[PDB]
Amino acid sequence: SSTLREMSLVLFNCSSPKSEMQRARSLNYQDLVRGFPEEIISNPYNEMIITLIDSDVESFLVHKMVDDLELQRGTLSKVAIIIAIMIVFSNRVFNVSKPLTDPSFYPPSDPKILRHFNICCSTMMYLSTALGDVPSFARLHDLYN
Amino acid sequence: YKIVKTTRLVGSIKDLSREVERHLHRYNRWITLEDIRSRSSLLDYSCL
Repeated sequence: SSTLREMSLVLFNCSSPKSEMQRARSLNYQDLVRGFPEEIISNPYNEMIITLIDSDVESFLVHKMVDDLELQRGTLSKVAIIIAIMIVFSNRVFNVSKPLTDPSFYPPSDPKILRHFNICCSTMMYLSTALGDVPSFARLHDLYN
Repeated sequence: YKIVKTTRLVGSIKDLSREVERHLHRYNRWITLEDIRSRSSLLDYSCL
């Protein structure tokens, strides 16, 4: 039981979200990519466009989006464009600005809802981590759990 | 992450807001952020 107590004191699951956020902000990219070649890194842009077209988004629009994302320089503008992908996704589905002239509301399937929720909360969690906001991180952990 | 190879980002939150607004005027041409706050619950956690 004594070692069990010490394990319940440190097991990375009952620890604070402050600690988990600090870990995820601590580790770097170079320490995890270096040594490997430039081949195992799948083209993230291809996967992005693939998942988006899987979510029934306009191919022209998403292609232009991903091309601008590739071409642009600056971590700030890139994450801003990411949030733009997020809002245009959540507007193509769940059409807000459309006045919805008809009275019939046909919501989408639960799979599409889960896809939407996961992408949204993941993007926002990564952003909060980049900005370091513990109550928002706790709230998002609550949403997931 | 493979797109943005840097976590622990830093910069003005205002700049993010204005940049997102500009890119949105470019891409969608319809929506803004005041049509979003307290109506979609997307940016109800960050300060943007």
